[PDB]
Amino acid sequence: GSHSMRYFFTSVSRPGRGEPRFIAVGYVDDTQFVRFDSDAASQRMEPRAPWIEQEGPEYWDGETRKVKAHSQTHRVDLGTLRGYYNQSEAGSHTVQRMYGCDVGSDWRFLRGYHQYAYDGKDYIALKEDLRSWTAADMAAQTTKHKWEAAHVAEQLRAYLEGTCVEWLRRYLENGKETLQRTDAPKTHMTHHAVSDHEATLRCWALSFYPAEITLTWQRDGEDQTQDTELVETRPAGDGTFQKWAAVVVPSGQEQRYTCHVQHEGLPKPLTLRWEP
Amino acid sequence: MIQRTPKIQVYSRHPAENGKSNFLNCYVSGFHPSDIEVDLLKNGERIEKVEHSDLSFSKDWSFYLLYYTEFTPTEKDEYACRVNHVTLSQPKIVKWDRDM
Amino acid sequence: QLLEQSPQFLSIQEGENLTVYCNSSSVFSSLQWYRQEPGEGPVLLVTVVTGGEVKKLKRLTFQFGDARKDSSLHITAAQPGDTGLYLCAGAGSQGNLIFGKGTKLSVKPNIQNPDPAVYQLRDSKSSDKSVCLFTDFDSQTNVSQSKDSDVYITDKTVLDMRSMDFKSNSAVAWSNKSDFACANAFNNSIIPEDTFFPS
Amino acid sequence: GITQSPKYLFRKEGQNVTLSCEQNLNHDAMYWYRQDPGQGLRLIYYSQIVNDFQKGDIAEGYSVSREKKESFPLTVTSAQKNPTAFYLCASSSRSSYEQYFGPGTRLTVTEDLKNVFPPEVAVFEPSEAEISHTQKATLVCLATGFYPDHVELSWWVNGKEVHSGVSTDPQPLKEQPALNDSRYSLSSRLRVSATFWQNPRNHFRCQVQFYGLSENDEWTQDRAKPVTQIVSAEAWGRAD
Amino acid sequence: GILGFVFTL
Repeated sequence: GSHSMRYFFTSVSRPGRGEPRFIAVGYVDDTQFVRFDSDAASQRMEPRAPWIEQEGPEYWDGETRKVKAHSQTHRVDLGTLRGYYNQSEAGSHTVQRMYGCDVGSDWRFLRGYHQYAYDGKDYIALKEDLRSWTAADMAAQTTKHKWEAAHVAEQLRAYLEGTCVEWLRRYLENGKETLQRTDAPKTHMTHHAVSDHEATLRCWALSFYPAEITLTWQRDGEDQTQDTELVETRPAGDGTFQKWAAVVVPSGQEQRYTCHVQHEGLPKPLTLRWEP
Repeated sequence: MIQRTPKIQVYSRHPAENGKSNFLNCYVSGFHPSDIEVDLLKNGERIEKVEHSDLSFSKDWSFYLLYYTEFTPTEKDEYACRVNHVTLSQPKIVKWDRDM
Repeated sequence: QLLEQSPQFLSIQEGENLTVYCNSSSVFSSLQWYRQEPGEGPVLLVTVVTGGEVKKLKRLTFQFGDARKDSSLHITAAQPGDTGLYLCAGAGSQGNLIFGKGTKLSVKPNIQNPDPAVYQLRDSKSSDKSVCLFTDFDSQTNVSQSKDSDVYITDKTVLDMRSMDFKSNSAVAWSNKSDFACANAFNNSIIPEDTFFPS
Repeated sequence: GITQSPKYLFRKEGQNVTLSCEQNLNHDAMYWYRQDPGQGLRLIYYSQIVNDFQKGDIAEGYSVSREKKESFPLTVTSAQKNPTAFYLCASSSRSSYEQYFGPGTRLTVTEDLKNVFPPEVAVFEPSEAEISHTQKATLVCLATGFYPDHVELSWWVNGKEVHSGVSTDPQPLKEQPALNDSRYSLSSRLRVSATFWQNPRNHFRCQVQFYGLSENDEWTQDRAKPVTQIVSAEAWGRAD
Repeated sequence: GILGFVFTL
């Protein structure tokens, strides 16, 4: 199915306290493959996955050169935003940037992203057409007028539609045994007791990849977010993911309830009900 | 300035069998700003060989990290994640519930 | 990434139209033309971005090809002052500009009434010492560099008296020697058979 | 908004030199190039952003620094045996977008200072025959024997600089196309009407500014030291 | 591979 490559950059100002923290991570799908951390001693782009270690010195030297360039840019950007918002100099602020591309089943371009946040809020985003910008506020309109006048978008369009797909393709064949797998969710159900009148039913999916999953609870009534509490998908740490979902039920008819699991690993969506 | 508290999940990498080697995980996500401090506790005491993943973030821009340590669960032993963030007036302890 | 310009040198007559091309294999998201005069920095002419687009500057028309892999520079009714070196450049994927090597344009004037002549001129502060001025010759006339090693001969240049609305080509030859005279100065050059050589 | 300085520079081989380039255009990105004989530009070094720089096509034997947004100094060390060139700086609002070029700097590195000479300058009066044949008078100025090729030529009439009727050679003559350090010659012409030439009151001067040695450089050959100086020659109208 | 050109806000 669809695939994606994403770079995530964070830069954090540490005021009357010195130079900014800069962290960059690259992903192919739900798998990290590179990092750079201004605070590490190495000052190098570093491998984080087995199938990228096979790249040669020139790949590492370029990636290192280019990520240090990004880091100075994000450094100037902290000072510039401080100014757009007349914030004083004693606060710690955050700039985050994301970019990359999705390919479809056939590995041809589907979608591109390039967006920024400041202090946790949307600041500027390239739009799905890759031709114009969405500024969230009038500070972000300054940025926008500056990047239109210097035609940033066209240049980003060539990279997103172009180079970015070529890299994802390259990687999708280097990391074939890792990246082009799917693990189907392993499932099972727990049953407790809320004191003594009603019990919770919890539905578990374990060691699946990639991360997208759907769990819904149904009743021979129908659907109910009657606290179907749903936890964020979480990493097991080995490459796979976990998720759970619980509905609360009257403690004498648990068989009315079914857990449906959908994952691109499952030939057909699983249905689970409580074996008493 | 937007701020958010971390969601905190504490769990093992594999079904917790006594006697069997495992990883204890503390997953914190949804938080802003990024500066965070997480310790893992054994019977109330700090565990020292704790590792973590690289700072990353979500679609909504909030951050996430995974803290983890190799361990071997036993019948008696008790574990916990302890979290400190600017949104919290008191580090929050969250206990390893070996089924929920 | 590569930008090929053609042709390297182009020499036309005042009044004629011309076109110069800049080609690549790869799409360029923006493109620029410059003109450089010798001993000077290139002057920026235009920036094009949209495929198909057409911009005008003075006597110049610039075009960006529809697939954005080519540009052309067209001049209508060229004038002597259009002379210079033309360069295209394009956005580089590593934070620079990709430059083609140039087209050198020379725009030669129409000499309405050519009167080719060679004059000896004497130094203002002496007996001895002189030079030979070859002057008022038509524009296809090529002046070649010296035969001997201590005869010195300059490139032809255009002189413009816009007061008398008048243009003339010329060149200058001199020698340290003793056999060298204005009759033989330009022996190495093909010279109009009706060239005036006074007594 | 881009300035390079100075226009002309001269150094003995092995004597390290730094070229300056400043801009108040507010441009993030800066570039250095060199250009040679009737040729094109080659990228030396550039910098997309402050505190960052990276190599161009011909980096070896050069260095740069970029600590202030407005400035991008280029050091020419005992490089490649390479250094005599026209050096051009440029800047652009962001990297990859359109560049604006400074006026450039002409750097010559000689083998020995005994090779530096000022120009001799002479003016040649128009001939009787041209005058009777065309009713125009041509003066020729010849600056000969200079090294380095760092000269600026100008014509003056009756105490003021003139531009109409002046054609100066775009390029100098190498007197000996073989040596890399041969001396040079340069000619210029001024044509005026015969009536104007034939007035004895009219004064014509051919002025040559030469850039050579400074006090920096001490000197011990027998001849006068070839410093930066103006050399002139003049002629006056001839009544017939 | 990350962008080879950078630009400021």
